[PDB]
Amino acid sequence: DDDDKKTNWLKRIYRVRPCVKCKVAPRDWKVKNKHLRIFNMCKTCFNNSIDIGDDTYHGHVDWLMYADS
Amino acid sequence: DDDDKKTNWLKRIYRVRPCVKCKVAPRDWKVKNKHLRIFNMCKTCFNNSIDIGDDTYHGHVDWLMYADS
Ligand SMILES: Nc1ncnc2c1ncn2[C@@H]1O[C@H](COP(=O)(O)OP(=O)(O)OP(=O)(O)O)[C@@H](O)[C@H]1O
Ligand SMILES: Nc1ncnc2c1ncn2[C@@H]1O[C@H](COP(=O)(O)OP(=O)(O)OP(=O)(O)O)[C@@H](O)[C@H]1O
Ligand SMILES: [Cl-]
Ligand SMILES: [Zn+2]
Ligand SMILES: [Zn+2]
Repeated sequence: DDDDKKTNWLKRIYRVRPCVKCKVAPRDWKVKNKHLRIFNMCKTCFNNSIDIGDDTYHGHVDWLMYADS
Repeated sequence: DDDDKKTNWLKRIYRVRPCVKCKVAPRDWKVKNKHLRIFNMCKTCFNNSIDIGDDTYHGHVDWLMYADS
């Protein structure tokens, strides 16, 4: 089933690329109607970046949650 | 840059999962406005499936080509 190919992919994408900053915690993320937005950092590193004044790692990547658009 | 994260991902997704049927040739694919549709089979196995009467591997998965939706 094609939606499952998509879901296993998103499951893998999320598991193997941790927070770009601490390199260990997994990323923050939210559901965005029909997309999964994976943020670049976990919530702790993100809050921290604001406090330290660094916006270098700010961002996200959206993923369609279904096989067909 | 976030679009590059998306592009490298799509580049990897395409490289490491070959045709579901011959398991060696890479998949057929087309650009679909703002999505990349990766088909399940290469063109040769797909044409062949029609000739043999097998629709088991027919399908695709669409991928947003950008980081933001
Ligand atoms: N955990 C995080 N890691 C990296 N960047 C983040 C994280 N959380 C938010 N950002 C980024 O901070 C910038 C401003 O964040 P913002 O919360 O506006 O994103 P958003 O998903 O649009 O939320 P909202 O819809 O509430 O504005 C955006 O680029 C967002 O990608
Ligand atoms: N190379 C392929 N491997 C697997 N399935 C395919 C392949 N090519 C087409 N199909 C599938 O065959 C079914 C009918 O194909 P079709 O060509 O209608 O797809 P399509 O991208 O909608 O093309 P069109 O817009 O011309 O109809 C669809 O499920 C499509 O996913
Ligand atoms: Cl996607
Ligand atoms: Zn972190
Ligand atoms: Zn094949």
